[PDB]
Formats: sequence, C-alpha cells, structure tokens
Amino acid sequence: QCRVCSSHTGLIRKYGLNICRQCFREKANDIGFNKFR
Amino acid sequence: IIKIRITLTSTKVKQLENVSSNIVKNAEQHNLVKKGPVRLPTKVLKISTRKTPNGEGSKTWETYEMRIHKRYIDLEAPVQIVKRITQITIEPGVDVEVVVASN
Amino acid sequence: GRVRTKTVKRASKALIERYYPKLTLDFQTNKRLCDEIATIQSKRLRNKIAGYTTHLMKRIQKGPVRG
Amino acid sequence: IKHTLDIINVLTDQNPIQVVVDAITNTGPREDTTRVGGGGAARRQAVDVSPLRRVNQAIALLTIGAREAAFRNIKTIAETLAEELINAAKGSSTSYAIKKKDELERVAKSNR
Amino acid sequence: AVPSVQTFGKKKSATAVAHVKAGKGLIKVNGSPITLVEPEILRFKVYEPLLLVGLDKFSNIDIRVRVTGGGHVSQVYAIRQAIAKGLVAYHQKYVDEQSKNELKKAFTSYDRTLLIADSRRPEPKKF
Amino acid sequence: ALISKKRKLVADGVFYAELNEFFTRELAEEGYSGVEVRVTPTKTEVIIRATRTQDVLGENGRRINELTLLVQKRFKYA
Amino acid sequence: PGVSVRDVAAQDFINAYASFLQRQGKLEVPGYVDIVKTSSGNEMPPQDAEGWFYKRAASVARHIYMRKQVGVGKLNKLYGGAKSRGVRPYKHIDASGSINRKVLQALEKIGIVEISPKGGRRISENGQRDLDRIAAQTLEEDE
Amino acid sequence: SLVVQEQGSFQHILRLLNTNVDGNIKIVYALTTIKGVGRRYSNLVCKKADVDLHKRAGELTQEELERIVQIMQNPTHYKIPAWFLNRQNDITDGKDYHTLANNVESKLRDDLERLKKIRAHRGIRHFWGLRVRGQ
RNA sequence: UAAUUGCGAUAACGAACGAGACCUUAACCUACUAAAUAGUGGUGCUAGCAUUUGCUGGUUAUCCACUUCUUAGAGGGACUAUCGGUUUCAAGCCGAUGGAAGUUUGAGGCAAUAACAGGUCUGUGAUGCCCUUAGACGUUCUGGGCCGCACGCGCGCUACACUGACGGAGCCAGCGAGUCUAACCUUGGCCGAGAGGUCUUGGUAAUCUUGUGAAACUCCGUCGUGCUGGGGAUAGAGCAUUGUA
Ligand SMILES: [Zn+2]
Repeated sequence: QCRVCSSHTGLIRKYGLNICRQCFREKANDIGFNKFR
Repeated sequence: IIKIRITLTSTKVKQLENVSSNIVKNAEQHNLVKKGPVRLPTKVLKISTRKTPNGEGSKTWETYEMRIHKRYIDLEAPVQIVKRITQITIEPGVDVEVVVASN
Repeated sequence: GRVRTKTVKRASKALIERYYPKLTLDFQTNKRLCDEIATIQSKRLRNKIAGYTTHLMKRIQKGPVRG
Repeated sequence: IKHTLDIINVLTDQNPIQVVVDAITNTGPREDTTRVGGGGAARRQAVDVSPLRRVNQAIALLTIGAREAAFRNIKTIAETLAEELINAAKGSSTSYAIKKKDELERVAKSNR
Repeated sequence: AVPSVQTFGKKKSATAVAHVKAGKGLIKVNGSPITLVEPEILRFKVYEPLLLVGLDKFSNIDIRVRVTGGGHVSQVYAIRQAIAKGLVAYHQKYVDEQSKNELKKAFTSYDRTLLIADSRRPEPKKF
Repeated sequence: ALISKKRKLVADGVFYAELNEFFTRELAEEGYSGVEVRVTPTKTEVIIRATRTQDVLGENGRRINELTLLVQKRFKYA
Repeated sequence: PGVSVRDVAAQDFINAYASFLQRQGKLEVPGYVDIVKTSSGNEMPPQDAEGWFYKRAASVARHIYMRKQVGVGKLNKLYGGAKSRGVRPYKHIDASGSINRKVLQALEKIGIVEISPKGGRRISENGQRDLDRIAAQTLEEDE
Repeated sequence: SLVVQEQGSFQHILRLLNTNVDGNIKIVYALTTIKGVGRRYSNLVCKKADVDLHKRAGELTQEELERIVQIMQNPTHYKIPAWFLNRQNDITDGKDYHTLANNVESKLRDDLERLKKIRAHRGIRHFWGLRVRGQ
C-alpha cells in the first residue's frame, strides 16, 4: 500500500519508494523530482 | 604517501563547480600532483507521465526531468591533508567520495 | 504574430527619445550601447529592446516620428 | 528501377531515360473534372490540372498501373514497370496510365 | 611526423572520422577497402567524392575512415562526407588555397551536403 | 546498507523530505525554521534549525531524547 | 601491397574456404549435421547438407580473424535467427551452440583457432597464414 | 544447373503406404501430403534414405520407395532420435513411435477414450463440446 | 491587429489585474577551457600477409600531443535582421535573401480572480441516527473463482504472398537497467537437436553484461503462381524452466 494515505491503489512500487501516484506527485518536489520539460 | 581518487555527484552545477574549483586550487596552492577535474556526461533522467488524471478526455502524455552531473579528481597526499580537506569541503547538494585504492 | 511585448516597444521609445545620437542602423553597437546605458536583467530581452531600437532607428532616419 | 532500365535497353530501345520522360509527358491529364456543388445533385466542372499535378498524376498512374498488373502474376515488378513505361512512352491504350488519362480528359470533355 | 589531417562527417547521429595522411594512395573505411561497402547500391555514393574532383588527387594521400552510430545509410553518408572534408582540409593546410577552393567548388556544385552536415535533426516528440 | 547510486541519492532526498515534514508538524510552536542532516562515519547528525530551542531542549534535555528515539524507532537506527 | 582477408569479398572468400575444407577433407565432422537445424529460430535445416559445416567453419574462421577473441555466444548472436511465432511477431532468437562450439573445437584441433587468455577463441598464427594464403588464391582466380 | 531431358519415364499420380502421392512436386512436399509426415520429417527421412530432394518426385525409383517405407517403420534404427517423433514415450507400451496416416486418428480416439473412460475434465468437456455444438 | 492589441475619433479621463509575458528546454559553434570512468592520432613493445614504402591487428598507462569526433561549462547568438509587397502607408501582416536557427525556431509550468454539497483529517467538542455484542465489518483454514461460451461492441496482433516465403552469408543502433547483509545484470569454457544444464567469471557500473554484432535491410541460392513451399488456427505425444503448487 501507499505509505502515506492508506491506499492500496496508485502504487509506484518502483525503486522501493512505494508512494501512490497522487501523493508521489505532491512529494515529488521534496524528494528531488522537479519540473524541467 | 597516499594516492587517492575523488568523485563528486550533484544536480546543481554551481555548487558542484564551487567544490571542484575549491579542491583544484586548494590542492595546487600547497603543491600536489593531480589530474584535473574530469567531467562525466550529465545524465538526464526522465519520467513519462500521462496528462490524464481523472478519466475525462483522451490520452495525451508528458515528461519530467532531472540532470545529474559527475566529476572526478585524482590526487597524491598524506593522511592528514585528505582528512582535513574531506572535512572542510563537505557541502549540501554536492556528494563527495574519497577512494584510496588504485586497482 | 511576432508583436514585441510592451516593455520592448516602450524601452525602444524612451531610449531613442533621450539617446538618439549614439544609436545607428546597426544592432551590434546598439546592443553594447544598451549594455553601457541601461541595466536589463537578461541578455535575450536586451537583444529584444536593442533590436527594436535598431528597427525604429531605421524608421526615424526617413521621417519625424510620434515621439 | 535499375532492373527496369536493364529491361528497356533489351527491349530494342536505345534511350530508356527518354522513354520514361516521354511516358511522363504522355500520361499527365491536361484537363480534369471537379465535384462543384450546383445544388445537391453535384455536376462536374471541367478544370485544367496544373503541370505539377500533371507530372504527379502521371508518375502515380504509372507506378499504380504497373503494381496492379505485377500483382498475383509471375512477372517481376521491373518488367511490368518497363512494360507500363513503354506502353505509355508512346501511348498505345494498352497501358493503365494512358487509359486513365484519356478517361479523365474524356469526362472532362463531356462535362463542359 | 607524416603530414596528417583529421576531419569528421555526420549524418543522422552517425559519425565517421577520416585520417588523411601522406602515403602511397590508399582509401579505407573500417580497415576494409572503399571498393567493398556493406550496401552494394549505396556503393557509388561513397565514390562520389573521389570522382567529382578526379581520381589522381589521392596518389599522395592515404585516407582512413572509422564509422560509429547510425545504421548503414547513415554511415554511408557519414563516410562520404568525412572523405570529402578530409580531402579539402588536407588541401587547405598542405596544398595551396586555389586547389582547395576548386575542390570545394567541385563538391558544392553537385551535393551541398558533402561539406555541410544534415540539417534535419530528429524532432522532439512534443508531449 | 548498499543501495544503487541513483536510488541511494533519491532515497536520501526522501529521507530529508520526511524528516522535514515530521519536524514541521511537531515543532510548530517552537518556531521551526529547517533541518540539515550530516552523514558522518560513526553516527548521523540531524541538526534542527529551530528559532525556539529552549522548548526543543526541555527539562533534562528530555524533548530531544524523545525526538531522537522517534527518528530512530520508525527509521530503525541502531 | 599484400594479399589478405581484409581485401576480398565475403561471398567469394567463404566459397573459397568452403571448397578448401571440402577438398582437403581434413576436419572434425560430427554425425548430427545431417539432422540438425542451426538455430531454434529455424523452420528447415540448411540447403547444403553435405558441405555447410565447412561454410560455418569458414564464416567462423573469417569472423575470428577479423577481431580479438570471440566466444560461442557471440556465434549464437552472429548466426542469430529471426523467428516467427505464428500470430505472435518476429523475435531475435539465439542459434544453436553445439554447431558453434564444435566448429571452434574442430578448427582448434586442426590448427586454425586457439583459446586466448581473455577467455576467447582467437585466430592462430597458422590460421592467419593459411587464411591470408587462400585469400591470395581467391585474388589469383580473378587475375 | 543441368538441362537433362527424359522421354516419358515419370508418372503423374503415384501411391505409397496406401496413400496417394503426386509426382511433379519435390519429393519432400510430395511426401508431406500424407498424415504423420510433414516438411521437416520428410526432409530428414529423405536425407536418411540418401535420396536427392533437389530431384523431383517424378524421378524416383521403387527401390527408394522401399527404403522410405523401411525408414517409416524403423526410425530409431536409421538414427532418427526420439525427439523427432509424434508419439514418443507411450504410456500403454513404454516405447517410442512415429504414427502414420490412418493410425493417427485411431491413436486420437484411443487418447480421448482414455480420458473419457477415466472421466477427466478433457473427456467430458470434449464430448459435451462436440455433442452440444453439433446439436 | 492573432487579440477590448494598438493608432485615431471622441463626455469621458485614470488605474488595476487578463492576454501576452515570468519560467524550463532544445539545434550552431576547427573560437574558449579541459579529459585511462570518453575517444582520435604519433610513438615505442608485438603479430600476420606482402614485401618497395604498404596492409590488419594485439599492448586500461610504455610515453607524447589533440578534443576534429564524445563530454562540464562560459560566452555568444536572434533583434522578426535585410530587401520588397501590403496596411490610416501607424502599431502589424506577407513574400524573398542571409542566417545553427526567422509560423511567436517550436513545447509546456508560475500568478490574482471569481465558481465548486467536490476527495479525507485515521482533527476536534456530554454533539442528532441505529443499535448497543453471540453480528461476524474482525480473524483465520482449505479448495474454487475473476478466463466459464449461440452472440453484440471495441483496441489490436498475424495474414491472404513472387517489391514474396524458405535456405545460405553480409552485418549496422540508440533509450535503459542491473546484486548486501544478497543471489541482480551475466561474459567465457564444457554437455545438449533445441529449450536448457553445468564449471567459472566481470560488474554496485561512461570501467562488466555491451560494440547490447537488434530486426526490417543488403547479397548469393530454393520454390513459380497451384489455399502453394502463402497463412499457422485448432489438436496429439514428448522434453525442460519459473513456482509450495
Ligand atoms: Zn497516497
């Protein structure tokens, strides 16, 4: 499940981060992923 | 007598080049033998992301990006110079690595 | 339409309004002149303004303008 | 195409290039038709197609006729392409391109 | 120190480096002669810089070529451009200027890509 | 120990992110400004730039201990 | 100005070397060749059932002369067959390794290839001499 | 190759192993006509009987037909290993077989009646299948 | 005028936020300033073949120089430049030329604004509901499911061949990814028709896999228009792998 919002769904299980796409899009800027292009 | 190789990795080129020029000029101003800051290709890590969040409208696509730059400098110095330089050069954003072996 | 944003047109207007002498038909000297007379935060927008002062400088050598 | 040119030579034709160019000259429709309105039941106005589209339509009718002939028969494409380009080099009404050209100009004639 | 001249050639991310030194007159792409190219049709393309200015211009120079990136066609264009470039550069630095310019004139008259790389860079897919 | 270089650095970014989040949520009434994590050979130093440390360092230093253990217990440090 | 492999055409050189191995007769030939298809990505066995093992020994010799050292896997990749999977699209299928390996052992036993310390089958000195000689011959037939 | 011309000799439609074989196709694809033998099997069998396949099926003697029918019934004695065979490692007998044209169907019925007599899912689904689809 | 974008006329004259624009990116740089984790040339050590110089290699340090190719930047660079049409000859439009680049060279993020019963916080308060609990909303344990097939609908993959299939040889990429308190990407040597097995090994990586020797494609052969050797559905028997199954 997504280690942020109790969600079985949306999971980005890649690289061992396991945040669903909705929360990972928000935490993207704090993780290191920024908008270039 | 230690022959050491240093490798930096960073996303912000200003801090990385600050640390690089610092180590360069600080290594030559007290007389050391070195190979200048060699520059590995900036790898651009991209992530494909669908435009559609809610299932309304057709499917079109987008892209996110990150630029990762890596440098390396080779040196020959004792134990104390390496310890002190490693402690003094520590910066945020820039990740430094000090390897001793030459195999 | 490559319509120059109001900053470029206004800056061209003013720059030619008080510094008509040192500007000619050439962008290359109007550019470094825009470096030495003005403080523009970007090289691109300075090329914008200096280039439009170049075009306008080509328009004032033929007749009197609304300025 | 190099094979086709190897055939037009051994087809008793001294200049394969002039054969092809004369095919292109002969197979481009002078005047054509267009489906102009006219009020529901759309009649066909006789237009006069451009030289550019003349050459276009020429090369088109040629390659298409030749491929349409070389399909499901043992003949290689180069031989029906030489065949087409030679039945059209000097139009003989045994080629596809001269057929279609003559019919386009015929319905262009009937519709004026 | 044999008088050498190194000039590259690009077509669609396929590069060919050409090493034109002073020798008996030998022309080789990837350690194999220019007579035996992988494509048998595109063959003559790699000839076109040798024929467009005469076949004697090579009796004094040994020309090397190495090709990386691209496919077969991309690298054919890469090596013919590398050949033409290497020739006119050796003629610029070693032979006089008028010979080199008559050479670039001969080259530009037929194919203007023999001296200038391809200006159709792959399109960004535009997300 | 031992994670791939890109994954190592990104997971360090996630680490700083999560500790910054927790420290913004917890020390809200201690004028918390930011944090900086320094990785050293022996231990890891989580420096709390908080503009009211007299509360963060409470009685007997307790509120720091109570915090370290937290930042230990969930992140599983020795 | 010397005769070598790097001068001749491939289809000529392999015609040659195949004829050499076929007339000399001195090779190591196994009995499965008359049965075996060269790749799993194959529908039918080779058309030259009585002299294709020498075609592959030739292609291999010429391909080991041309570089440092190659293994049996690089031969599976070289032989490399495109396979149809019916309603499924075409894939790259590695070829049989018995053909490649036995080609290497039979060209090592007779003195044309040799296992190099970089773990790879390297073209031997007598292999160089003989291949360059038959390249001379292939250049003599055209004269 | 060689234009060699023979006046007559070749027959049009022949027969071997009680099956019809037509003689102007290559021998591989003339033997493929029957059941139990395909392109690859007729290829290997005609590499074993040492018959030239580049020579068509109208250029074959009965002496080659006797060798072919011979290899049909002894494929493990002419060195065609057990991988090449349809019905290998049989449960009924424990041998390896290559079944022919009229026997493949009898083996099929033997198999489906094996699964029906045992009453497996395959049998019931097969029979209820044929029954209900046909009815 | 792309525009309530401007010029002009005018009981209207200001001024704000919309639009643009701020932001992030591309393609040229034999000119900077710089390299065994990239490459080229020269030199040695060395192999083969020709020998008349030559040809093709081996040598992650034998040294030297380069960055022409690869790569970190700094700069530059474009300004719709120049010419001509068009327009009140006003902001602009359009054609040609030059240009790395001239449809706004082309993509998208950033606001304020006024509309949202839109998702949940495991936020809280004697808060109104049903009961309060033998209910299983909790657990488990087996084995079945999610595919089951007259059909409707749709996204597709492979095809009806001879610019083709099969069999021989030629052999050219880029975007990636890859193992720790574990078993990931795997060269090479043996066994095997193959699938695979076995004994080793390099790489936590611009260093090893990997030059990812990819396929379409090139060439030399077989077939010859025949549901053919096109097509490979369905079905039979065997042999192995992943997995507790
Ligand atoms: Zn979530």
